[PDB]
Amino acid sequence: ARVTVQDAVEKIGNRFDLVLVAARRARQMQVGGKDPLVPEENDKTTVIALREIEEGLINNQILDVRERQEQQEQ
Amino acid sequence: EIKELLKLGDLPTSGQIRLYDGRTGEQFERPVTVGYMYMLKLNHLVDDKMHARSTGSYSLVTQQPLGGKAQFGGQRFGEMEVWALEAYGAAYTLQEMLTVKSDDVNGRTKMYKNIVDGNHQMEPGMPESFNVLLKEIRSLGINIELED
Amino acid sequence: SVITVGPYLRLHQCGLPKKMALELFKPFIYGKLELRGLATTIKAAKKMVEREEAVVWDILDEVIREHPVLLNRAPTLHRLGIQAFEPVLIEGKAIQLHPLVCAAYNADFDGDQMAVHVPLTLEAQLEARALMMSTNNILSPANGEPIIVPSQDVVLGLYYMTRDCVNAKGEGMVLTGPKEAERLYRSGLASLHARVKVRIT
Amino acid sequence: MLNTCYRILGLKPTVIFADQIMYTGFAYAARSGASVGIDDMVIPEKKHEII
Amino acid sequence: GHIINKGEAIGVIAAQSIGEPGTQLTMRESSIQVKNK
Amino acid sequence: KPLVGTGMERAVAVDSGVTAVAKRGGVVQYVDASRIVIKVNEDEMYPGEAGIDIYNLTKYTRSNQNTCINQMPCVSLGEPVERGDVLADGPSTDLGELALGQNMRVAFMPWNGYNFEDSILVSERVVQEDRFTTIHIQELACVSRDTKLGPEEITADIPNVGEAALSKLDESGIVYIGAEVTGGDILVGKVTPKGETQLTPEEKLLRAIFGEKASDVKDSSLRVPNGVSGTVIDVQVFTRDGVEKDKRA
Amino acid sequence: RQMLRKATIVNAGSSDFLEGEQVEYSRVKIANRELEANGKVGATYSRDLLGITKASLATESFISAASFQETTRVLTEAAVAGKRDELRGLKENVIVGRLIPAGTGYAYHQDRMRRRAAG
Amino acid sequence: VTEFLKPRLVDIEQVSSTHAKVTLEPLERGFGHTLGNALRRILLSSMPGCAVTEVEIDGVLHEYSTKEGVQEDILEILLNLKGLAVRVQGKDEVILTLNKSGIGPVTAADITHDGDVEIVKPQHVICHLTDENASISMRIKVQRGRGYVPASTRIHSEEDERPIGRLLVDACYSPVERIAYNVEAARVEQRTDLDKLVIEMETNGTIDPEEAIRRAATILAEQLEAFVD
Amino acid sequence: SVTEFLKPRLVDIEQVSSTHAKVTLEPLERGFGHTLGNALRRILLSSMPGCAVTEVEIDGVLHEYSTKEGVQEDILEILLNLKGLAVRVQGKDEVILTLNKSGIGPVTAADITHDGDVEIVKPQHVICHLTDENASISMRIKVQRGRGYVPASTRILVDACYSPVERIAYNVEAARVEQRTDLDKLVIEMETNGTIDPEEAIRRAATILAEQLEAFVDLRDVR
Amino acid sequence: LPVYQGETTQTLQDYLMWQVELTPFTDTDRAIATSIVDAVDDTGYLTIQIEDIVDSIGDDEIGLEEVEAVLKRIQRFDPVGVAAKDLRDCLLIQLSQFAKETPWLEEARLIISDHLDLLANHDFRTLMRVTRLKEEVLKEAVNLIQSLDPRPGQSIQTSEPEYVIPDVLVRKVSGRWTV
Repeated sequence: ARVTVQDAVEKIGNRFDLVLVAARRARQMQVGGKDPLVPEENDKTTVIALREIEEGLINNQILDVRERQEQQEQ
Repeated sequence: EIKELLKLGDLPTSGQIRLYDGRTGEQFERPVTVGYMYMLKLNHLVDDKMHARSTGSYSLVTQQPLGGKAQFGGQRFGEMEVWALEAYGAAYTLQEMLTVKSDDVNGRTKMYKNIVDGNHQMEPGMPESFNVLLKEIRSLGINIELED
Repeated sequence: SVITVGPYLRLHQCGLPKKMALELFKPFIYGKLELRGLATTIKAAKKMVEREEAVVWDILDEVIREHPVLLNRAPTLHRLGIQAFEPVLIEGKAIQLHPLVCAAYNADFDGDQMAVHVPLTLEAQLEARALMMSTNNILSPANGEPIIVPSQDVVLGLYYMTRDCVNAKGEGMVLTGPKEAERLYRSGLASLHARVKVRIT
Repeated sequence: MLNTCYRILGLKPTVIFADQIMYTGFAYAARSGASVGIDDMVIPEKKHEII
Repeated sequence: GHIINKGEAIGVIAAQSIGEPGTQLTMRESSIQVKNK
Repeated sequence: KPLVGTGMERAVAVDSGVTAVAKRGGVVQYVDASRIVIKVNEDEMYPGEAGIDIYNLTKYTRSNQNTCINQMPCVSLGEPVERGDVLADGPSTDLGELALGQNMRVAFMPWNGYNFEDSILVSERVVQEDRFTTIHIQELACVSRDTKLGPEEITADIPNVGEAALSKLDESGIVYIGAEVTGGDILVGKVTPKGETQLTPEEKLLRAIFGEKASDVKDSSLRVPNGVSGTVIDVQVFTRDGVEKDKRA
Repeated sequence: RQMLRKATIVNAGSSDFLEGEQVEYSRVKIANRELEANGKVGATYSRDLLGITKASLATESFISAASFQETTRVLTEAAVAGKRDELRGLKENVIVGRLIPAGTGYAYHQDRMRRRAAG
Repeated sequence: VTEFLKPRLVDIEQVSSTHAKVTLEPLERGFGHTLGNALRRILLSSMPGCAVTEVEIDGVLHEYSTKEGVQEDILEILLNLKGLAVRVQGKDEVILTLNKSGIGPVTAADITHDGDVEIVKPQHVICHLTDENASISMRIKVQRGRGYVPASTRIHSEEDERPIGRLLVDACYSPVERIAYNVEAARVEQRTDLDKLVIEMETNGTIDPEEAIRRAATILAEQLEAFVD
Repeated sequence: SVTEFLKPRLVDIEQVSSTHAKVTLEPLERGFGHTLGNALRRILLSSMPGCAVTEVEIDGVLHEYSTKEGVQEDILEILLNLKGLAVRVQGKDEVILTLNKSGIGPVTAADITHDGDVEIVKPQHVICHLTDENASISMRIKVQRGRGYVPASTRILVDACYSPVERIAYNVEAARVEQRTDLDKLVIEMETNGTIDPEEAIRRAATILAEQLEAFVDLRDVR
Repeated sequence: LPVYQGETTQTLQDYLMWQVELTPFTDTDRAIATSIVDAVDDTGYLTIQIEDIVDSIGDDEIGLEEVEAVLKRIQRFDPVGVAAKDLRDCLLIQLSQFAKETPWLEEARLIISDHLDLLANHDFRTLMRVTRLKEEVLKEAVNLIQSLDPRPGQSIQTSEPEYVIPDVLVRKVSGRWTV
């Protein structure tokens, strides 16, 4: 279990927009159609998305990039 | 008098006694004071205090869950509780506790369906208590309505 | 739920007795049971959970692991009156609370009650994991003092284990520093030993 | 201790440090004993003339 | 450990930590001394 | 009995009237777990009576707060008992002394935080010897409430029920004294009559096939509410004058 | 700062020959009226503080400040005057049951505010 | 190793029928009170024992009523029978009977004796009767187990069984209930100073001291040998 | 059942260094976790055979208040450094070691004379601090055979750490097998001075205790 | 609040609606299930005909096969077998729910299939002659069929008048009737 939330907090800074981006990320993970870019360690999508964001790979921008890239790919 | 009486029973007059650990078998320092004390059990025991709930019967008026353990009731959230919850900025949790956990008839079934389907998604709706408020105000000669 | 002391059960953890569990998470149990192919019908899932089979306890322990819950004192007065933790399953009928947070919760571990709440959506779990969690509410929001402040038995222990009568056994002992516990436990010196020289890095 | 630890190091070190403080304190308070008794308090003899 | 963000309700954080310490009480030219130089 | 007392406990025990005291008694003749008889001596005896006094004990009756009040005798056989002497010990009493609790061996010392602020440790030995174990008595009630459609009868003939469910029900429908019950098992089988219907070819066919139910009665049996497990101590029945059903009354 | 609102004005100032208007309201009015078109029409105001029990009642939304002290009086005044709430205070959204304009939800409400500009 | 001088069981003493004192041979330093603590915890934890399991009786039906002619209540009878100490031979789950009439005290002496049941205390009290016409007749099942198991846990073991009239009781399965040990130094002159660990036990007499110590040592070995690999 | 006991199977260990290791076991029966941990800890701490230095005869004053003479490091911390040396002896008894080096300053374990059965786990261990000039020094240390520990105050000159261990601790947690959670889970952390595998050390302690208890059963479990 | 207000009950139909909601069904399937739930009875038999349901659907697509599939799914949906619309159908559902290893289970099923009239008139000789069943042994199958819980839905239905509104009071007292 993740003990504390500081690294993704440092990456985002707002302490509230991190919640929104992680929520929109875990939603698309749970509904399906996405593959966890970070290796899973038998953990649910919530903390998995949090660790992926804190790693420095998912934010409010890259996720939107993937979104309209797939939207234009239709 | 207590010290003199303790002598007759062949006890240390100080009242302490040396005690060893039950796990390491080691001698404690600063010898502990043991004794025999009269102790009694009170009526507030857990087998009655405990109560949990997920989803039971609701009231016809205000569509709320019953309450204090009377036929499988639910707990109560408070003004001070919502003050704190707002203070944290946890708006979504408060939204859930205002709609999903409340009189919203169209929300409880939808959330049960999403949970059993593993969706974890929220649909707000609008509380029935506010509808009761509107109907009660309109009972008086006061017009109140919702604009767009 | 009535409250007790969690001597173990580290900070980001609270002890849920299994009796209240399997009730709050019942829709989760139904969904996961339908997911694992052990229940083709909702009625079958209801019958099996009402029979408390071993697979039911297993599926509970698997689903409740990484999922925050939140605790609340009945009169909640200030910022920290409501908090969140990780549930740990306990064979009993009282929620076990972390001993440090008893400072903020104004608890006294006598006849007392807390309300429990399970956040449902992934979003609510998220602000429970980010804001409600005890790992972040250290400093006070009123003055600035760190809220977690030991004052009980731990303080007496620390006071006892840093002292010296005049000179305990092995007054003149000199060591490197890892050997101190080795010598307190077996023989040779007491924690009350004075004039002890050691190298510190 | 905890104030300086939080200020200099961060959040994770100070949280785990507080946890360890509690663990060590409970261990030693159980090892120390630290009982209480009547003779533990000592009434000064001077009171009798003072009174 | 940073500047405070945008969107949080100060008034709720305030007006709540002020009433917390409910531990007050109820039922209720010639002499000049200097400390130092 | 408490080891350290104040001397007022004897008076407070004899004075609440919770125990059975001996009035004008000289010697005990027969002792039973529920009945006491005392043959008064001729000194305290006046003409016109046999010379015997009888005390009927109170065994396991409900209290207001759902606790059990029970009384235990002290005299065994043929003891000369003078006036004003206690005979039976009421709840939380021993030899006419008020005693509510036990003498536990205690030690004042921190133990790995389990006595953190006001938390109390307990040894297995306390559980083993059944120290601090209490008896609770609960009550349940049922009425018939004769309706316009007809009287409701308790006949143990409940439709839509398993035989194992009725395995603990006697002829009239009440449960055998001393049986156990958990969950929502049925205690009293009461059925509510339903209004008569028309020819109803479907219902007529069903009655010709199954019969004896005809959907005439709905199950209104008294079942234990959830989260209550126990053993029935005893049942009672009260019937108004004019009705003499009395199946096993 | 909450104590210091509802300033009274002695001058006309082309805003209103009235008493009991909000300090921020007058500040906005003088900012968008003096600098923009006519700086000569000045509104000389007097800051009068209102106590806890009485400053709370002086709020633009009748939905709020209703459960505070008394509902009948506020309901009657709102009915006779015909005021509109617009659900701006937090308590208004609490009663309605929508995302509070605070914390994680604030941005959403903020976007809604922006979304209220065009349509 | 350097000649750890293995100790041996010597000088077994029997102070009383329910109190016994055991001694070993001297051993090396740092090994006395560790053996004392480990053996004490094991002897207190899991020594197999024999106790009562449930009771059936014709006269009374449930365990909250009375029976004419007896002095104490039925629960007192159950509590007295829970402390009954008796040893059984190889076979387990034995059932015995008790029948007696009269006004005299009822003890463990006047119980039907089988060849595989041995009463250690025939002076036990089983709620002496009071009425001459009173006649008690009842049965007991004695089983063997290892630890404390209450009545509520073994509810699941009997669902269709246990008809109306069979009252279940609690189990202890602990035949010792008190032990202590001490360490001294003696009985060595030719070599360095050694220590003697000396163990005082007070059982109910059902088990023998040497047998119990042997069982504890065997179970410690069967626990530890998993660490050699 | 009557005499069946749950025996540990999950014996997975994980190590951070060659001298550090964390071992975890599976649920054990009630109460035995604590006794096993305590007994194992005390047997591995108070009595382990090993080789160690007990004294030195350096050139100079036998008194502790000796001087530098270019060593520029007090003999006390020199002896403390000598304490943190792991000397392994294969078959021989008490032996003498001596050294001689130039005036470069870094004094390591390689400076000692090499013997047939004398071995050092790490040759870079500091013995003396950086000297000031080309002056040398003779150590004249000696090593013995023994078990456990004995300080030099009673039994003579520096110290005697025959026990080849650094630190030891045990922890007990709640655990469950199927339904009951009254199971003990034992976790052991031990640090090694060197020359022995942690699992090898705990196995040696287990064998020592097992042979130290075998005479108690009096030839039990024959078949 | 503690103030006495009506507590909602399953009412023998909310259970069916909850089962429909939880069960996975198409939007048209959901509409058909709602229509079927509308045609319900306190006893538990379908009041309206299947053709009536198809007509009420008012959809060219709505076919009898899809309606039958939905009705079959709904029959096993609720814990109590319901919507059978036929005593024979309810008996067949009960037999199917019953375990295969039953005494004279096949004989009982055959009797329920097309020998319902013989059982209705209690023409045991005629039933034995037609079905060629064993004498005095088919009684076991008949008894097994008797315990099949007819009108299963009625268990969920419970309501009583609890009102008599008395107007006169006459009773015996002092040995004579007084009114």
